[PDB]
Amino acid sequence: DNSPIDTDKKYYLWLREIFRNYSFDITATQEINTNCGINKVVTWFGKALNILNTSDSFVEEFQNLGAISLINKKENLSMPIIESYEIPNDMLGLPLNDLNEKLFNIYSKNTAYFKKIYYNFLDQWWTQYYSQYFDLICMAKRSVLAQETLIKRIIQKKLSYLIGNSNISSDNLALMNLTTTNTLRDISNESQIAMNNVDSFLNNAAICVFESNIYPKFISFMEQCINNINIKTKEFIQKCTNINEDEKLQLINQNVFNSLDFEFLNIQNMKSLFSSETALLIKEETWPYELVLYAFKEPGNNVIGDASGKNTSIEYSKDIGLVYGINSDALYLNGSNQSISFSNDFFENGLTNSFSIYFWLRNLGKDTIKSKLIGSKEDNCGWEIYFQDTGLVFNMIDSNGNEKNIYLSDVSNNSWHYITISVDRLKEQLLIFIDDNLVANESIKEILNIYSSNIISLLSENNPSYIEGLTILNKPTTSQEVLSNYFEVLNNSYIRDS
Amino acid sequence: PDRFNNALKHFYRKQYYKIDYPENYSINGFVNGQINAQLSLSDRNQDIINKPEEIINLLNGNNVSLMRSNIYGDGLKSTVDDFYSNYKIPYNRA
Amino acid sequence: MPFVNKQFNYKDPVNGVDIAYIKIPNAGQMQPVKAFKIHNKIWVIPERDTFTNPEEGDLNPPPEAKQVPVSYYDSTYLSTDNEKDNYLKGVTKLFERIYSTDLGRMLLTSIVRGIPFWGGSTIDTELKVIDTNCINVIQPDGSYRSEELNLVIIGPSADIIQFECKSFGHEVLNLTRNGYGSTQYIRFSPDFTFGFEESLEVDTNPLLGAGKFATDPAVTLAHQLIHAGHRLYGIAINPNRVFKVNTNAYYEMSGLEVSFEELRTFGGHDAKFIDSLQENEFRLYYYNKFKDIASTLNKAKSIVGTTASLQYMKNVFKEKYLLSEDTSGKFSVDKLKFDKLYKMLTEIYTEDNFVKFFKVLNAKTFLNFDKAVFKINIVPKVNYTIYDGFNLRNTNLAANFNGQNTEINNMNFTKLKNFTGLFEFYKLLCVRGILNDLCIKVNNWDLFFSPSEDNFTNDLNKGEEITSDTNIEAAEENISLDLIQQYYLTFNFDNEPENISIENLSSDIIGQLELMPNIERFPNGKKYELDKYTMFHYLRAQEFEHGKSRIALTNSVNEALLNPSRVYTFFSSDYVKKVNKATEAAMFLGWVEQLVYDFTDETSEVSTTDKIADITIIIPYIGPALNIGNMLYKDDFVGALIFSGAVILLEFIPEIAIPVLGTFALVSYIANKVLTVQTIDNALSKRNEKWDEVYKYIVTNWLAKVNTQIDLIRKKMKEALENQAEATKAIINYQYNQYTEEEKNNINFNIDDLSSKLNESINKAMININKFLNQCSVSYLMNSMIPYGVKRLEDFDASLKDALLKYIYDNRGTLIGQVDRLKDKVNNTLSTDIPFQLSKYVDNQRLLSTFTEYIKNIINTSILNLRYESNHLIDLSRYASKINIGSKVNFDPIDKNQIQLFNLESSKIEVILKNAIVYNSMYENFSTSFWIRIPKYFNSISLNNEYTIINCMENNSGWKVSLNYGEIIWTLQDTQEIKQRVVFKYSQMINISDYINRWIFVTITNNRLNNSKIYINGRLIDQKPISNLGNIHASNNIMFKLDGCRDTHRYIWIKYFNLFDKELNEKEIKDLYDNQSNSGILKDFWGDYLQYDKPYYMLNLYDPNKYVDVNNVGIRGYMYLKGPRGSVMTTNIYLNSSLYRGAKFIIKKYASGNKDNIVRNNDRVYINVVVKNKEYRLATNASQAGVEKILSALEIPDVGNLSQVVVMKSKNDQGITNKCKMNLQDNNGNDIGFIGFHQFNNIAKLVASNWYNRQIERSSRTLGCSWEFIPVDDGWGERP
Amino acid sequence: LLSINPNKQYVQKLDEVIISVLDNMEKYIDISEDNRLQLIDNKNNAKKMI
Ligand SMILES: [Ca+2]
Ligand SMILES: [Zn+2]
Repeated sequence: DNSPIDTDKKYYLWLREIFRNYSFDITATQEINTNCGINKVVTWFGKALNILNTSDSFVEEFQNLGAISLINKKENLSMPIIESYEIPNDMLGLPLNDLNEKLFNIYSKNTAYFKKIYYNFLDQWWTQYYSQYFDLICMAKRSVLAQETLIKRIIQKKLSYLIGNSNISSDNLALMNLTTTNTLRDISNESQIAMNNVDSFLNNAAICVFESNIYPKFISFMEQCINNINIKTKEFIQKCTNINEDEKLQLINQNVFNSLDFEFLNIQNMKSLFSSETALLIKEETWPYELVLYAFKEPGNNVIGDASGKNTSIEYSKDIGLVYGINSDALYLNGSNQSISFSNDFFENGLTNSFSIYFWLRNLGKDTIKSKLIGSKEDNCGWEIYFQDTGLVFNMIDSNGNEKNIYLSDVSNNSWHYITISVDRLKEQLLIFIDDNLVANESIKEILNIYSSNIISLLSENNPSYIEGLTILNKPTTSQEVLSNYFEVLNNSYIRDS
Repeated sequence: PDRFNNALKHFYRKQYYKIDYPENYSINGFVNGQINAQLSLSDRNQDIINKPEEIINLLNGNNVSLMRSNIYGDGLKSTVDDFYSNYKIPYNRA
Repeated sequence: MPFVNKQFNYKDPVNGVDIAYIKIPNAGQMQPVKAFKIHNKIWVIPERDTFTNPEEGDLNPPPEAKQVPVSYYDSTYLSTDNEKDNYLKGVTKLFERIYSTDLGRMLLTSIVRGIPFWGGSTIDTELKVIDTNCINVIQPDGSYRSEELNLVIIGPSADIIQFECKSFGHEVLNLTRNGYGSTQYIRFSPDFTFGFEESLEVDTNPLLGAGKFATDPAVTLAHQLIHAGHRLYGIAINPNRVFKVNTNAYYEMSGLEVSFEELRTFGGHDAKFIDSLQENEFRLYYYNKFKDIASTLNKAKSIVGTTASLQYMKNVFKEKYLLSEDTSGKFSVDKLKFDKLYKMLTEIYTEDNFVKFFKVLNAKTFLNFDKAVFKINIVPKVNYTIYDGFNLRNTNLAANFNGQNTEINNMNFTKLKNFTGLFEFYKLLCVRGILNDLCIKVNNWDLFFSPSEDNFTNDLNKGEEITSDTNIEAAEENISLDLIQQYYLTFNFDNEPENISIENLSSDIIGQLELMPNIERFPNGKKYELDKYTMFHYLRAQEFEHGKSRIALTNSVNEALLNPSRVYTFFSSDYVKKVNKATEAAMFLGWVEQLVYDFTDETSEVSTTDKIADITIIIPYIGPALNIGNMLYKDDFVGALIFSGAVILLEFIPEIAIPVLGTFALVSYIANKVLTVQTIDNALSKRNEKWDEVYKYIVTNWLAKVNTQIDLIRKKMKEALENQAEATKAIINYQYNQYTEEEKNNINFNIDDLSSKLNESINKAMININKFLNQCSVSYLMNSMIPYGVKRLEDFDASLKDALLKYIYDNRGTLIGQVDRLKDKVNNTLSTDIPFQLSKYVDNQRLLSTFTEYIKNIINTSILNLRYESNHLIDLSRYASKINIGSKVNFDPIDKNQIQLFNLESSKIEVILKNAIVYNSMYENFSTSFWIRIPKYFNSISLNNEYTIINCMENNSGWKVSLNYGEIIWTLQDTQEIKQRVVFKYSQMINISDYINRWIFVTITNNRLNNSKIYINGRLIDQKPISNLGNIHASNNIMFKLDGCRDTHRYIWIKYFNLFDKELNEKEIKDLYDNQSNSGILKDFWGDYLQYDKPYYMLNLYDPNKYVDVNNVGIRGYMYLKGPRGSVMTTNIYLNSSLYRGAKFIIKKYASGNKDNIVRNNDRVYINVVVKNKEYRLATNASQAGVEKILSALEIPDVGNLSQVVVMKSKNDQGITNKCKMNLQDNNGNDIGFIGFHQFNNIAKLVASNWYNRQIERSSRTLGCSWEFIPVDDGWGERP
Repeated sequence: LLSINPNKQYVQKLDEVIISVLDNMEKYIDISEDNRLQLIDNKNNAKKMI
């Protein structure tokens, strides 16, 4: 019922809420207790595919009925045809030592045979059962794409319309267009999280079906099998002519099978099936690192680079020096002519993306005067960290002029400090940590579009300093992660001075 | 693709993208890798032949058709017939 | 070094010195009592105090009950010479317990030198003692001697548990508030204590006992000694300064009396109830009092009524008040010295801090009211000791404060009858015709503390004048154990004031006690008419009276309140239907199991929300449990919280009143540049303070008005949870008693075991509830309170900016050349915000302390923690079980926690478990973890032979760990011989094993309602259902030994064995796995510490089938990866890739700063290469073209300037954890890169390449720079 | 801080160390019988601390 969208500000407020809500809907999961453990369930799965959808809740109905309730063909198993068990009639009169070591051979053949049977059951599981969960995975993934498409079309129509007829300034439209593009990427990244969710959920389910449904049929088949074998082997040993009664009892005992001889279930192996080279490559290509700064000294050369595996380009003064920091070589910026710059399309930010910045910094603190250290700014938007007074200032400003300007006290003591900054658009929360403490926790609901350049510039004007382990992430950081980063890096076996 | 990668026709409807050498693709592979490569959709996507393995007809109580949906086969040959029932797991290893 | 150096016995005859009949000051005639001087200036009179105040001399209960929550009256108590002898000994023991702590040692010394000032003189040239500060000590010869004293401990008055400081007054002077001080009489008893409820510690102590806990009497005495300390130094806060509360509303207390003095004494959060403005007022008040005492001393020219010298006396008081004395002898008070002293007396000596020292359970706030009274005896050491109090070291009593749990420790605590009646003081809350009125009485101390707004005063709206001089108050740092240590190490323990000869006072010493203000008894049974069921109703509806009838749970609050047999539950209707059903005997146990599961399930429920900032989790059942907010579904509660924030939890919305802040006015200095610039800087400094002041203020209003509401809600949720357990138990117990003797006989049903299980479930639930409620309270601070402060602060910054700029411009003449730089300073400073950091204003919120609690939680769940320390293998758990070590047990000399058990009767280890921890239960969950290394099975005799290694079986019931060919096995057995086994299988026909002869991490967890689970290297392997198992009763001991193994040469390695009292989850198991892997030391292939001077065969993790070889020795030759490895076998037993094929590496010390032959992470080393049994040096010439530097093996003398030094790195690996890295460096410190390999033609040559150093850590699983070092080991043993 | 090893530059966890002071000559740290630390003349007597 609202008045139509006219300002660019109104478009942003709209687009952001469109994005947050989409994220909340699509990434929804609930952890449940199952036969085989705790599984992280995709909440919308039933409403998407019409599966266990006749309830008012798919989640509780799935907790009730179990993993096998999601697929249409429940009993596909075929007990395999075996090779029946006969002990040769030529061993009936053998002497102990030879009888003994010949049954040892039969023992191994048997336990190997058990393993074969299990394999056969695993193959049937894959072919008959997993095939159906993979169908569910694909359809669920298609559902996510279908939904994503609906969203993007909704966004595209609104943008297309404002551009079509509205008084919004030409170059404001321009920014809107660039910014929306970044938001559409943010929406794919969110879609991707959801498609990973359905993969874990459904893979776990399929594995639970093997433990709960297939495996026990195997165990049934195997105790019938070793019960038989046990019989034939006892009957055989009694019929042995050339050994005595004390020998028979020790022999029957040596050769008897029990359930443990065939309990092959290894749940970690079940899980490791789905870790392929591809699954790994995808992890490394899609992880949160947008920048990971490394540095080291080659003979006659200082090396600086980015390990994120992203598109980051690095440009830096030729004479920048390196010095051992906390865990590695640190960059020395003299404050006068030296600068370094990192280029990634992600760095421009936008309306809807989240990110974290962290690094170690030691500043030989002199002046109180406000000076650029590091930031990304264009057309007076984006973020900057300044040296000021004895501390830092974190500045954040949007295209409408709304600002965060936050003083972090006492950071230039000429001691190393671990700076962590976290920007979370889903929770609308800014978090700033110094070392192991949380120095600022703020709402950023009032900050809208921070689109900046694709370049982050490390200047360190007027304040010679050391910078180490600079990192940019496309996700927010929690307090547990900060503590873990901080302390893990800190014990490398080195003792430190004040 | 790591799962049933010879059956994908059933699990997936493919949408094709043009690859130009060497602007999209060179001796190092896709420019900007397999994820972020910028490839144009092929105008051929609309020419793709669609022949469903089966069609799911969803009617209402009055026996009239609400929707007709397509399921596609994997392309592979079938049966015939059941392998697991008639396969004997070898006891002797040679 | 004891405080009381004589051990008195009450029947000891009077000596006239430390044992005498004495007269204390009194209004009229007083009958002499027998007293004991336990220390200089400190006496004990073991008598019920009817003498102090002849007015109240009768020990009977009063006509009208006192308005306290707990009281006890026995007139005969302490009428016997035996009870007197026990009082004396108990009090003495408590003094000793206090003294044995750093904090207590100071306090006791402070009290002794705290001699009451000599203010008796009406002529200021003379110094005289004040009479009521003395006693008369009657000698054997009938004469009395007058003697001055600081402290007397006397027995309680009619109310046995009411303890207080009493002292005598002066016609005019207030001796407790004027800094003079007065002799302190404390009514105390060591023969009773209070019970209380505690839900908070479950975070760190998940096993915390059920029901009431007992206050450690040492805390109680210390509390009074602190008051005494204030009163002796004349700094006590006026008793008419009280924290007023709002009593008018139906949910508010009818009344509560608590004083600023008490708040000050409690410490912790209670003391933060007093705002800065007032805390300042006091400090200044007593500082001036101190200054007055200085001027009284300065004008005193002679002494009277003693043989001691004015010199000595003036010095006594110089040392009491910390006076500064100039060259002339004049006294003054240094604000610095005083601040330090007043701080120690009021912020260091606090109940809160004593608790930190005693390590006992204690109420965190006075708002956690004593619920009960208990008879105790602390004199016997088997009961209570000086060091441990009730929680006795090396026993069950040392864990989870069990020593103070009244039910677990029940022999030490006897429940008396609270003289304060049932609903003695209450309010009456009535819902209206939801059929006529249903009214319930609510205990006064079950209602809400709502502080009056006139409690928080601030000057925030008062402006200031900034000045060239104006200067900055310091940070005012929080109190911490290390600050206390600062005071401690600077404290002077040498000089106690002498006990001087003083002129004899009159036979009777005339005086009366200081008058206490008369307090209005608050109103009783106020009635309230309400339209809606309240929280108090919802909670009351959860209660029942015991009886023979069967109760049923209902989801209708109305029903429950109307019928004695109906108890309200917030559990699902499914739970209701199930718990109510009449259950056949044959299904009874399975029924109970289901109920216990459902209970645990519903109370453990946690919904996570990703929508909002400060609240991560929500416990949804709080809504229907307390009727929080309103409406129906718990989905409404989750919804309303997400939407409206934490405010929906509050009973009342607190007023936070923050005014327009007082602006700054700057004094101008004409033509003075330096002064003008200082004034500008000062205004900016004071601005930073304005921010800190406003933040302190809000934090203070939040602790009092909000965090107290949440603390109540929390206490009530535990009450709710306990009620639900009682109800469910009562219904189950009714069902059992319906059975025939024969039916019962076939059902082993232990209600105490079931109770124990439900109490653990309630604890898990409270852990979550606690976290949820903490986040809620804090969220309300961050979001609903702080922002009002930040708005007032930004408006202040704006005004100051305008003022400061105006000041700069008006002064542009003086300030010329500096005008621009000053504008910038002002505009830049005042355009920032100073962020609120909660960790700055309160103790519990630091980030690290969250991780700290998690570590505590796992350590406090360890009932056996078996480590090698000093020279012995012992139990590091608080139970301190005994360990018996066989003669043939072998300990690895390099790491002595590595234990080798051979197959011999003598090679064994036996743990004798304390009874409290021997497992006997149907329902109790438990876990075990340990590392083991199992030699390859070489011989067919090992086939189908299962042998035990860790045994906890007793008469075929218990658990055990056993091994077999390629198996690790866990067995569970109940007393009916029903068993469950769960196994980890590993093959010996494998190229290279993650397991065979390698250290493995084993974890087994047992959930009696569900499953038995086995983990390997942190990962879940197999699980089996155990819920069909009945009672399991395990062994009184644990036997580590090889039992039944037919391989005579067999043995095992084992280390780091633990037993836990819960079911470990996936997270805890992984963290355990990681923590114990010792990531700071490099490992060899087998899992042992990597070592110097030990030859190793090499393996590259990228291509395990390859081994290292040397083409040619020398600089023109190279090393490469060769293959295939070939195989080793014994038919039917093992088939493996040969591990001993290759060239051997030896790691030599280069930079090593000690001699222990262990290779630590980041050690700088040389690597030697063994080729045809000769040693060479691993080196390269890094000058060769290309980034991959080809490694060579060189003559050790010929290495010259080549790159040799190698930096050793230790990395984490999955299912191995053996990853080793080597970073090669030249002699200038430069990096030549990690050692790895590269293809040259078809040869794979060992290379140092900086391409590795450009890579992130774990990339794929396939590195090329990750290595394994394989030493020859008896457990593998092929032919080299 | 001094190390038994001339080549050792940086101090690490578990290193063995000799503490020295410059007053007039170089004085090295020893432990007395009262467990009170004192500066002495002779590097040989110096106690090696972890
Ligand atoms: Ca009732
Ligand atoms: Zn008190």
